[PDB]
Amino acid sequence: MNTVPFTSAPIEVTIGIDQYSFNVKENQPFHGIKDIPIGHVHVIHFQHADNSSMRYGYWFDCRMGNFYIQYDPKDGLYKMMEERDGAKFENIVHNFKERQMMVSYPKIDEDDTWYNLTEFVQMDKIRKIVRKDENQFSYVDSSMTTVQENELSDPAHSLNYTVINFKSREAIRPGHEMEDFLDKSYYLNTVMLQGIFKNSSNYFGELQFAFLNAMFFGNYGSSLQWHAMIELICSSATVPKHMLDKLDEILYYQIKTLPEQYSDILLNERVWNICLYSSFQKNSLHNTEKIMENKYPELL
Amino acid sequence: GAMNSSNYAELFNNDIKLFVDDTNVYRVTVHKTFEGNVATKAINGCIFTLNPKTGHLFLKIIHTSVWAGQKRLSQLAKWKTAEEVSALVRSLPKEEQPKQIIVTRKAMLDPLEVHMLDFPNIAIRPTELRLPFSAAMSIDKLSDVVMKATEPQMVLFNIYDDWLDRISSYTAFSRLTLLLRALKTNEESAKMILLSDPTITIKSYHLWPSFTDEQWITIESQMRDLILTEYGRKYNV
Ligand SMILES: CONC(=O)COc1ccc(C)cc1OC
Ligand SMILES: CONC(=O)COc1ccc(C)cc1OC
Repeated sequence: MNTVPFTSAPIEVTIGIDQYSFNVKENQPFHGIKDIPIGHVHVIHFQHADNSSMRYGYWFDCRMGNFYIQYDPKDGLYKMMEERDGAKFENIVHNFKERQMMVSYPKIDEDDTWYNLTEFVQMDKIRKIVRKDENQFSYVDSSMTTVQENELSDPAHSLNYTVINFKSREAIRPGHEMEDFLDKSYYLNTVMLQGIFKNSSNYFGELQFAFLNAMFFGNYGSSLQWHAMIELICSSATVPKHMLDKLDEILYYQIKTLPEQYSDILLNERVWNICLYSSFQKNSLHNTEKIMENKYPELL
Repeated sequence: GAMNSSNYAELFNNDIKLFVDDTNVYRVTVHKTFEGNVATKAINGCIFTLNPKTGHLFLKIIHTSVWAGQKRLSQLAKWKTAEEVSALVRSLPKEEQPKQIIVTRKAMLDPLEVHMLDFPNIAIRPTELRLPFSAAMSIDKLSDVVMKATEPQMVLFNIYDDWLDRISSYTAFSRLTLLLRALKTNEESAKMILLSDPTITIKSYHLWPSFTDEQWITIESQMRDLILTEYGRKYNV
């Protein structure tokens, strides 16, 4: 188990850790989070009490270094930093633990939610989507735009997701216009899977990362990317059987996790109705269709 | 974006543009089979591609063999239309390629956009106008060339005959659409109007009779009366 200590909590803030949230009050004696499961990526994230504008946060993996949070009163935010002095860090953490100044990641032992939402997410891939190579952790926020959003503005602060555009020359072979636009298997299998992602695990990892950014930060470009990557699969007549089974599982846990109150803005009605009821794969997502129909029958 | 009554004069500016109408691309007769079921027999069709400024009509005849062994023909027809329009553009010298293509039905937008991805500066647009271009097969000489074709073929016409010698393209187009509207609403009456007077003939190199300005005014009035007439007969007014 690992720890993210906090120097202090000088401003009142909603703290998100993965799918969990809790409230810290202005100048409360809070010195961080402990018992963080080793083995997964994680995201710590914030929503200032006094300005719910700009949720922001950090993707990290505790195996990749010793990280802490420190409020920066000039920039006005909780910043992640790396402590390189290992013995300083262990000493700091041990004291905060002895004084019980840390809340504990309260993973239920029956609970595989976080694993199921991050199964294919790798820190190394996150770091290529979020370019800031002097840190081992990755900052994201509500307002960051995607490479594709900028084509349609600061390139350093962008989300470099893989560009998907069904009416592009990359997506459409000369001479197979109608075939490739109505059945996108070439684009999925040859262009994206074999060409860009190399395998379906990296593809699913981006899809999962896009949803999480979309739900945690209300990042609109992330929501577009998630829906695009779902639609590309559902609109392909030819998809490996194991990808469809995995995709059903991935979407099921994303919908299950999706808070009921957040669904009107995170769920695209056109894409879901198309995917579940009209597309080639309309019969191949049983778990996802069952949970969607029982939880969000309004959207359908 | 879309083309409507507000920006109607854009049709006649100096930016090259083409209307594409796909309504006569895929044509069928429906008949009973010996077993008492129903079946379709396709007949030849045409893409109707018109420069509204010049009157140049690029009539791409669609021979029934292009449907042989194909499924979902109504959807294929839209992709075949787009393919043929894209090939037409590619065949034209750069300075003759359109800057805009306006499709008369919205279902044509995605097929044509996809076929024209190589031409990102050609704007593909819908229109809110209800143009009567489906009536083009009521023009005898265009109907004759489609039905006689034994293979795919492109025929080039000027749908305004020599009108631009005497009127603007705005007026020529307004005449064309009023003629086609009438032919669409009551073909027999419209043809009767157009041919009643045997002293006015259609030149061999024309589609419409050789009316003087004054006779066109009469004709145009009689077509308006026909359209109004049929409107009454239809709605009981
Ligand atoms: C505002 O509460 N604190 C947040 O950061 C909430 O944002 C989330 C949205 C949805 C879920 C399931 C969890 C979340 O993170 C905890
Ligand atoms: C089940 O746990 N209850 C929750 O959902 C939210 O409570 C917390 C969750 C996670 C952490 C680190 C701290 C928490 O409160 C201090």
